[PDB]
Amino acid sequence: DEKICAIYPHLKDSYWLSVNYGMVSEAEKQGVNLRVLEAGGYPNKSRQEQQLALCTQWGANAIILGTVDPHAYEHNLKSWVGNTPVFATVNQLDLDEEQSTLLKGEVGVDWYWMGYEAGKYLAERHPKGSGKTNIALLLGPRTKPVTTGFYEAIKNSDIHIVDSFWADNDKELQRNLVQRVIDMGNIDYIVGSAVAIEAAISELRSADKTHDIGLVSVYLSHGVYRGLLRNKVLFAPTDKMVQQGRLSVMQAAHYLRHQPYEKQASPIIKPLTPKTLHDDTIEESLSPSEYRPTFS
Amino acid sequence: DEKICAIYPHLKDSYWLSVNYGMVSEAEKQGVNLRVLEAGGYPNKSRQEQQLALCTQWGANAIILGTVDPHAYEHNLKSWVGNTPVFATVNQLDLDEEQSTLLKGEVGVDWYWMGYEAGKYLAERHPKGSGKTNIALLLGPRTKPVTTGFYEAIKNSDIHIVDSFWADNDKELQRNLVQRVIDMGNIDYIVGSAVAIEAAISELRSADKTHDIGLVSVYLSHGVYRGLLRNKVLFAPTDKMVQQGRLSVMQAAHYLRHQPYEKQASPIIKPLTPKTLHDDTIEESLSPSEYRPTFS
Amino acid sequence: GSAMIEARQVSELSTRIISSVQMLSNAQNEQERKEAGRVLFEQLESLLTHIKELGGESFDSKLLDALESNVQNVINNLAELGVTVERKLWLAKEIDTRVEEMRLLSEELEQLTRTQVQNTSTIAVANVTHIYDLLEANKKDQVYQALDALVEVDLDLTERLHELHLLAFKMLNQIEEARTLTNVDRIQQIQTAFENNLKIMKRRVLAVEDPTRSKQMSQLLTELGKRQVVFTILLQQYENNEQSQQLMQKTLELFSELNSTVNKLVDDSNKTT
Amino acid sequence: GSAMIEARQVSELSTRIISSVQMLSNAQNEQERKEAGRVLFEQLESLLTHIKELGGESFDSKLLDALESNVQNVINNLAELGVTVERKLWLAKEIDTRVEEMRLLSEELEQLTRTQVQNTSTIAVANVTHIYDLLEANKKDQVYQALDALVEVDLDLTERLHELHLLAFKMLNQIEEARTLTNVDRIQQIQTAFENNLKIMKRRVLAVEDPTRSKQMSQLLTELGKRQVVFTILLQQYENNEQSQQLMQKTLELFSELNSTVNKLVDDSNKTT
Repeated sequence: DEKICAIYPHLKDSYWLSVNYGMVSEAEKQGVNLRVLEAGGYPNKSRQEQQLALCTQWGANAIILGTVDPHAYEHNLKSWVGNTPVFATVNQLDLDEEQSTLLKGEVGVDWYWMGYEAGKYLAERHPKGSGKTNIALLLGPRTKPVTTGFYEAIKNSDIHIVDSFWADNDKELQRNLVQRVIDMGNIDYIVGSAVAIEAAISELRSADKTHDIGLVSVYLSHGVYRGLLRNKVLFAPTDKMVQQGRLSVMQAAHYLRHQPYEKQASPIIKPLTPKTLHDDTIEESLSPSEYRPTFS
Repeated sequence: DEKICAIYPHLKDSYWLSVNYGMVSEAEKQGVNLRVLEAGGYPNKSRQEQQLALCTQWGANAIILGTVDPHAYEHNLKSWVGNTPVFATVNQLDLDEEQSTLLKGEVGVDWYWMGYEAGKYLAERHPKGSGKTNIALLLGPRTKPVTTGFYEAIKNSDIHIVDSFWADNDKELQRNLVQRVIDMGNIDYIVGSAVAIEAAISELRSADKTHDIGLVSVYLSHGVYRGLLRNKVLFAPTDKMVQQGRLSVMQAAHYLRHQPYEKQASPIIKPLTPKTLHDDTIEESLSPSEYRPTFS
Repeated sequence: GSAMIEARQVSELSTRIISSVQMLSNAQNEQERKEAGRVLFEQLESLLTHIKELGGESFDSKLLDALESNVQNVINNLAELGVTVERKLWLAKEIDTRVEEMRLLSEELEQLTRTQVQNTSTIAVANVTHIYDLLEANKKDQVYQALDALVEVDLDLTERLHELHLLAFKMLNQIEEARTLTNVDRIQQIQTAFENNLKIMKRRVLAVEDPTRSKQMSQLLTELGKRQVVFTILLQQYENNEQSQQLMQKTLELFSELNSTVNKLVDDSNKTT
Repeated sequence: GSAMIEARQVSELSTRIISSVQMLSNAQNEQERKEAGRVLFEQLESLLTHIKELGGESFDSKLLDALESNVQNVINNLAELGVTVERKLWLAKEIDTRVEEMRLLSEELEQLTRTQVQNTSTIAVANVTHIYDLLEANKKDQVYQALDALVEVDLDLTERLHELHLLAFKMLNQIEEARTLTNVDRIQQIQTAFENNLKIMKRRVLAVEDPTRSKQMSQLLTELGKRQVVFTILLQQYENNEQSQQLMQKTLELFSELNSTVNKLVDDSNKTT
């Protein structure tokens, strides 16, 4: 049983809980020995380094890495993992050619299309000449693929962005902005991060503005899914987290077992609306209703 | 509208949430001006003292007061409330003849019978020489009516108390004990506080020891009730929390409107088993499935 | 001539003074202060009569004014240090009093938010108990409708209150640590930390839809907002202990300067006998 | 005779020394030490040679001994005081290093408990989403079996972890306040509070069923349990500063003792001229 070590940026998200189910599930079908570690969160640059080194000391045959930053390990990696085969997951892991020696596989989705899809839904619901419609952006921390992609789909379409607030992807911080958006009341939709949209669902109910403001999520999560399913959310795209999870394991498994495999895997984004929640599509996105984070 | 100022020991309990519902509800039917205050918990002897004075400053025509300790106010009372008509609720408020001038009424059940009712339940189901049966007592803090009463109904009955742990009525503290009990696996039943039983429900499920240990609560609460309702709790006695609440508001209301009323009201304890949960009986006990603490 | 005999008195009493002042700095109770402060007075009077004697052992105008000055400085110095010591005890008293006041408020705030956390809990269990009645009365539509309120309201409020409570708990610990603060760096740190916490919370409570409670907390928070000067006086406390130390060091340098002069004075007391 | 020229050098240098030892205690960085003390070294050397000259100005056996002894004690005292200062600088450096070590450990434990509160919550939503399916497929018996699990597990666990996290958060603040701690009583308090808080937390995690996690929190806890000695050395800190002060108050009694003897030595050096 080959030893595969997976290192995430964290594991508090609905997103990574799902990426986890993907790996733990695939790892078991592929018959490998998965062991997963999660940095404290995106700011724990050093903790991830120790973990990268820790995977090596465990004697991992391959490392599945979800960088806590793109340019970290860009000139190291071999300094932490030595020369263990590494496969990128979810996040962009760029590293010079001297380092790339280790890159055997990549899995992930260009977050430009995630934002583009979200915008496209709005662009079509409100075409040019149908009626100026006011939007509010709540995309997160701080450019940024999602944003530029949204902007391109919104290009030419009667949809006007009244304002765009930013803040860390913390439930409470996001709730704060949703509350702010609600008070300036000349908004028809709130396009935002899963977490923000989730807040908005509750905040729109306690303020009786359900029916007033529509919600469009820039990505999926249980909660946002639960919102679509119950008609509290209008639209949200999926980059099939569970699948991104399976692929990384499959890549590593095959590379070691000397088998064929997409060197650069990338699931096909899919749009979701309350009336189009195809099982197969969400089964490839969110973790099952009973799954608890598993690390081996 | 007569101004009645109600003062609780706290309002974090399933119990007092109900007492509250009773007052707020009654106070409204009765047509009075209720105003409730809660100390931070039993150890806040001084906070309640200031609240007693704050009721006075507000100009309460009467004060419903649930003591944070029996003997406090015993030589004071007039020193805080001047000489406002005070009515005791739930808890026992003893005070010297010079102070009892204000004592216009009392509401409350002798917890002796609560413990006894739980004892009668087990004794009748396990008569002497019908087979030794082991019990574990998680009654709470620190004698005490509840204890002495349970002991008298158990007196001569083939029910043996293997051990008897005591701790504050905190969920986490009690769970520790419930856990300690599931370890020395000889116990057939756990008789305890509502919180202890509530803990046991969960703690037995995760140990798969449901069916092994039976649960008997000493008093009622949402949770314990939901436990009886779903056959997870075997028995529980009710001192009709909600009704006690109504009774005090009723007393205070009448005393002022110069009307008749029992100066010493005490609802009738009712035993509860999963098959005998009478609607009217639990209506007079627990707050409705939506009621949120109301202070006016 | 008889100069040495008196200077021996000075160089000696000086050392005893320096010992009584250090003993006055380490004072802290109005006893040690008045006590070690009393003995200091006497040792100083003695030093003055003897210093006055040397005044008659020489007539060099220059040397005579130097001595006058040195003695005034030692006196003014001790004086200023005596003021620092009583200021010290006052601040201690003021900080302890003003801090406990806040502890009591911060503690009520914490309990109040915990109470809410628990209410929310029991309410949730109640709300689910009710779904059973609906579910088994086949009111299928009201079931997933209550389930929506369960997620959108109960679970949501549970985390919302968990956070609000954490925040209040933090603020309480800041105050507990505050009363014994003596490090200028951490004081400023806690000071600005407490201020942001107060700001960020004053907003969160207003959000929480609960009339009574949302009002109590706000009053509690504005109360804690005012009492905030404690940090400023915590800093004055620091600034003061710094003085008492620099003064104490000034004392030694002044008593040295004094002796050097009472010596230049034992000479010019041997010229023209 | 000429003994005055020498004893005026001793009495005068004694003062300047007392001022140099104060300067040495208030040192703190390794520079101020190898300086305020290096100047002390010199001021001492001079005291010794002038004490050497004064040494041959008499032959009284008794007095020539007191002098010898007095001087040694002054040297042994300054010498010991200097050790207190090197030690004080080292203790500070040490405490910082060991504390920052626990900050990192405690911080991970906090972030870990938070990760679980976070997971438990999203899982609760997942669990409720699933009920919607059963509910609308009329699987009645399973619908309210999931409701049971919702209360008996998800709701119970949610509160259970809030507590665990709250506890780990407390521990982290004890450590943040730990470094700058200087009040002996507060250090005592936090010390037993931390140990206590750690003992209870060690059980709560061992209970929480979640293999991977529980194991990690236990390793983090035993590791923190070990680093606990930081409190003992936090006392050595306070203690060592009580010493540097007593030594200081001693320097004065010795320099007094010395001059009292160097005076009896100037006299009876004027007898039989």
